[PDB]
Amino acid sequence: MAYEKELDAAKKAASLAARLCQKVQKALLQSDVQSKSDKSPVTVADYGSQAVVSLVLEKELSSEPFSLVAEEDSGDLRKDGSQDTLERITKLVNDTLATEESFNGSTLSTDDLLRAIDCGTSEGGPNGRHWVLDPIDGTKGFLRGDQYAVALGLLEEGKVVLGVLACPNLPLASIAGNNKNKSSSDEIGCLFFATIGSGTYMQLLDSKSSPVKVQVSSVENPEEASFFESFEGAHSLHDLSSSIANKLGVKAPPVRIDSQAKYGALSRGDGAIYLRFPHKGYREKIWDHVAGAIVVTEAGGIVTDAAGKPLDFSKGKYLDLDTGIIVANEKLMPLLLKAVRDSIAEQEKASA
Ligand SMILES: [Mg+2]
Repeated sequence: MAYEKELDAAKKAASLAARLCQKVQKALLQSDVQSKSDKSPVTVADYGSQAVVSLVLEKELSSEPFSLVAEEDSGDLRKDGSQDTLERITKLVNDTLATEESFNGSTLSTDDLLRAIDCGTSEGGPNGRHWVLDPIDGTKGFLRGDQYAVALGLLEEGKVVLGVLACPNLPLASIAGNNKNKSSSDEIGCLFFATIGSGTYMQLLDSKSSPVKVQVSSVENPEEASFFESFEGAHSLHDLSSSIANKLGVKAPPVRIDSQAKYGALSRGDGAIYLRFPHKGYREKIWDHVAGAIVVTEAGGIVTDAAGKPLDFSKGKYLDLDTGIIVANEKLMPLLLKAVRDSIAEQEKASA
């Protein structure tokens, strides 16, 4: 694979972040109440995921200065007697970063933990090499035990060259194909990774099982195409997705995932089409799409905006794009593009 050394570091880092997150989610009292605590689990998982990712990549890739594009800093872990959360993350990170055989006698302190979060303060851009991390995508899914993911990408001169997706709750089999109705399968927890010109692979998380190459759906007719939707999201400019699907005449049931693991499922061929249209004023962040984009691309998928333009990750943290994001295979994308821009020119522009 291209960027083989970076790919190994990123798969190790993302997998360890998934262990830290699973250790929190399984510790959610195992009851629906969760001790009635605050967003403490979500915050310690986010800060903890970002911490272990930063600490692994920095140790594994000692050949280059570390540059990470992340949403959060350490400003919250300093005001108030927040050591209740600061020290619980430090104990949480050290415990997870104990099966490493590289840190060993290290046991990072509370000050070392917040330095790991503040050392990842990059702004992307068209120059240099930057890691792009979402420590937990699908915060609501993480709480309800649903689908969440750790997204880790790499930019090289403003272009995405590597994506890694860790989906601890995603099963290995097709979630869209509920027709299986099999047993518990017990094979749950996927790892998607791809680098430029090298293909997309799927592996069992924390398992020495061989990775398998994955491809997108070979669906030819829009009627049997399947759409990805949100587990809770109702509106979100559905009127576009509806009229687009109406002109396409889609009759297959939708697939409902509530995290960035939507990309991993589409790249293995569970669904055929994904359409995201952000609300007015909301600017899409690069850590929400960079890792999933190349995972889909390197599996044969087409990831463009509304105008058919490729997504450009060189402009910083935000992604200026036409309307939303359009994902499909080579055969469905041309018709899908016409269905979108018509629905954009129709019901949308018909307001005037
Ligand atoms: Mg996010």
